[PDB]
Amino acid sequence: MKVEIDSFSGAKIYPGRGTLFVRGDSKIFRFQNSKSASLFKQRKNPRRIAWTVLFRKHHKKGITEEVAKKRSRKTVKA
Amino acid sequence: SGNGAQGTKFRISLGLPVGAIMNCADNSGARNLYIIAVKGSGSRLNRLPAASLGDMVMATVKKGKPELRKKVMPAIVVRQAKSWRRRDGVFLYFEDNAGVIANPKGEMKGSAITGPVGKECADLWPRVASNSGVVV
Amino acid sequence: SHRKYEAPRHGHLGFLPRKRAASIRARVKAFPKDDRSKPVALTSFLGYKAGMTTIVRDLDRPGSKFHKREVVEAVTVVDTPPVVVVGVVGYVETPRGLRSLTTVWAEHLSDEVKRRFYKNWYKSKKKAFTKYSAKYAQDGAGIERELARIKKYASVVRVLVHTQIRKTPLAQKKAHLAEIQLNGGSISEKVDWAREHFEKTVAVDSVFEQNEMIDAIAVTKGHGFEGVTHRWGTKKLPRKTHRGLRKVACIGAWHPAHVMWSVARAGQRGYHSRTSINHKIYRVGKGDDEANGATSFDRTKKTITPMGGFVHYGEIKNDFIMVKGCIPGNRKRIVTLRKSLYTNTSRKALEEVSLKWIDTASKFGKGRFQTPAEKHAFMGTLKKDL
RNA sequence: GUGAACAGCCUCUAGUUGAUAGAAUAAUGUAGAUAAGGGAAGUCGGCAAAAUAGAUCCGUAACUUCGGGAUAAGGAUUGGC
RNA sequence: CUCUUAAGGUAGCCAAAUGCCUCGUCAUCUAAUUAGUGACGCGCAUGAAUGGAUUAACGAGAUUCCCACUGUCCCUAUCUA
RNA sequence: GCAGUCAAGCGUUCAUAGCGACAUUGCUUUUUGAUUCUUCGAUGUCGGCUCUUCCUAUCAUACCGAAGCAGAAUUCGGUAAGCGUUGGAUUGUUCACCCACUAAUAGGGAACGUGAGCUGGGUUUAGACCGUCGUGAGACAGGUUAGUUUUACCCUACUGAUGAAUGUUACCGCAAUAGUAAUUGAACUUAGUACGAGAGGAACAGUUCAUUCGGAUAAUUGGUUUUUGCGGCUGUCUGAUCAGGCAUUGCCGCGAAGCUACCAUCCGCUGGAUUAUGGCUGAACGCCUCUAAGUCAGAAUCCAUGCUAGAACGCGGUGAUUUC
Repeated sequence: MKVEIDSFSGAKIYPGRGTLFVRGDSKIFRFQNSKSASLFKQRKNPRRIAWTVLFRKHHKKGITEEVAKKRSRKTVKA
Repeated sequence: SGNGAQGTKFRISLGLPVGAIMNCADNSGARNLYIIAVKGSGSRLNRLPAASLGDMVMATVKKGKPELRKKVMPAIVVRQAKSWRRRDGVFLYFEDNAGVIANPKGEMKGSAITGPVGKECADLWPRVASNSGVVV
Repeated sequence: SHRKYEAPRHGHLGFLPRKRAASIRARVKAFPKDDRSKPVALTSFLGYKAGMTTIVRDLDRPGSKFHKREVVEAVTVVDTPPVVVVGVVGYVETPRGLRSLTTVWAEHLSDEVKRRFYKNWYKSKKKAFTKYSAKYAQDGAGIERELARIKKYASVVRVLVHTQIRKTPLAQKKAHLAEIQLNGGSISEKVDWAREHFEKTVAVDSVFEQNEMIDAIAVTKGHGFEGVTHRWGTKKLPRKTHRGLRKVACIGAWHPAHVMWSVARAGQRGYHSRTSINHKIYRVGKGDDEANGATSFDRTKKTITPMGGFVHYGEIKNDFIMVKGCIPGNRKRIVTLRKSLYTNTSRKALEEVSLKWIDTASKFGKGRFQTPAEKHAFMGTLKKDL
């Protein structure tokens, strides 16, 4: 079993759960719940919904994962 | 389905009863198809014979070339727009009811198909599987 | 006349009278057939239905398109604590039926079973089996002779058992009690097995085993006095229908100038005793263990118990049974299991089952997570936490 | 007050707080509503219900008793600061 | 050519709310139409202020089709007082 | 309307594979009539909607037989009513004619079933129009349009729900009786094999699915929402803010729980006795014959297994059985 991701909220989907939608351009979306599906039908944007992973990312909430890339200072020595 | 069947079909929820209209997917010179009958339907009082995906139906053309209008012809359903379940557990649905034209033994009148189809149809109607760009 | 467009009937005439059961515990109207060669085992069991959940496995049904491929299935869960054995009775055959002649009980009984012989426990001396218990303590005289009588007669035997209700979350305290037939051999050996298991406990593993097909019996759910359209399935009359439309219009003709038993009328729906067969088992589970809901693929130490417990039942700290499909009975209800009567090969009953994943997500909502730790790791820490 | 408006909704002055009550929430009803996918296949019959709806801007056919048709049709916008 | 009338239905219109036979024949509309519309006319039994033919606008009039719309229906379900 | 008897002829030849003239015997009461027994101090009078049941004169399905049956398809017939017998255009229609699916789209009865069950399109009041007839009022199974559908709270029946008395009370049970349900199809393989010159073209077993029906359930999907749960929006009122009131549940979005849907999922048993028919032995009739005696196999049949209720006057086992 593969565990899929919500196209809208970024949440996780376990099997037998949520829905799957297929748009006229032959694209796929996966929804965990009728909530997300209904807002998608209402053609909202997730970047302005406050309980989404995209929102929290773009606003840098829970962003303690990535810190920095250090700087190297060392000669060839060869 | 029926004579052109490359096998069997697990059930899928009915969305397309008669009097229905579904867009045409192929390049046969049609726009919409008006369903009137379903091969394989049963018989219960005051129930409308309904179609689903993969099914073969009889249909007319309310818009398109007069070379095709005003006669009845076999058609296939490839998109349903109603949620149906797969045995892998997921429910799914397209956005539009869509079908194509065919002969009784499966061959298509057109050559190409626009937009996606259902695997439940591409696994049953092989000529559709060839002219399909997408299968899901 | 000659009803214009023929059609079938609305309803089965074999599940009549559609009335209430006389006892919430349904009665096994048939036990399997005996083979007097096998060892001594039970043909049945009791358990309290908890609720459904969701299950994914991999199929072995050649010929199908879903072969060696994952599919989901919906199961139901039964809390089957270790049942207790108190007594056996003996039926002998007559031209007018199997007839009991003796019921023999054990000495010490629990105050969750001898509540079943009272309707008002809080004001009583509890005064039950106190003289039957003094019938013991002189070695076996009035008891072993009854057993010998049973061995001397009694082509058929049935064992009395009672649930250990208290181990469940329920607020009943009043053990359910039941007769269960044995289908070992040597009726003497049967009653000896019993006499040994008196005041003792029986688990479900000894009886049922995985991939076994069974029958489930229970009193279905109650909905009450309901009308014809939802009790049977008639047509709703059209809209412009004076004097109501969720009715049946013609309930008979002028002759026979009476109303027939076959006509759809209104009344009770639910609380009927029903039997549903060929319900495969997918798992037996031990409550003396965690990882009950764990497999060889998931390997996350979680129980079958979902998040927030089951709805209106609670937890499954006891042993349990996970069986395919939807069986009669609403949650918290007693459920009488039973082994099948016939052998069903079918290419669909001999299937060997190996699960892949189990759902512990909440049923009190659109549960996203299967586990609180998963939830914590996904969301991150919160205000409550530190 | 809103608002084109003695429309509808709210409120002040004045007046009533009268209409047999209580406890539960089964069917069938009366009144009101909502419903996936399809969309009159129902039906004597699109009955009933829904949809549309105000204002501003654009655009407006056949036909005509040249006065009308015409809010034709059919489209867009509409808040708060 | 003939018989006959006071004169012999002219112009116009039609299976029309008037046409028996009759679901008239042809075409179109529909997948399919005793319906509808347009044409034909030996018209049981059209027809000229018993008003004829037509006619824009209007019609809580009768009628058919199309678009939108929808629980009318497939097929029922649920809630409220 | 249906079925028979005979058999002239058709059928290449051939009366009877299938048909069947001239004649003739019958059934039925789903046509229409004849009659006028009942009803005029009223039996609610067409068709459709719904719903059940019954019949068989079987459309299909199961098993069989015959063939002008090579295969396929098809026709005649037998046991059998167990099971199912549609969606639609037009018409007020029944009847009908077409489109299409279908395994099949058989016929009919029950006060020409069914109006305190619906509708009220038609006929069949009163209004009005036309045509023809009539001097005229007016007539016309000639046409058109509009036109109030009442009451059940009684008895029974039915469906469900209790319930006195059986020494009491509680538990566990038996099962007389009654009811009964499962149905049908396609694909793959069998096999492009059998069969046949070729054209063409099967079946049994097996497997996977599906149709119709039913019974449960509600993990998931969907619907519903007075959780008036959360949030938002308008107008107004509380001086403003916060928090809220009213708008016949104010409106919108989401929405748990519960209820629910082939709009979701699961499940839907196997043994015996037989029919038609084919047979064994075997006489009658020294032979032959499925029958006379006896007997074998055999259907969607029948009875059981199983499933549902449990006789409130059918029953059993068991526990405890009041002291002032």
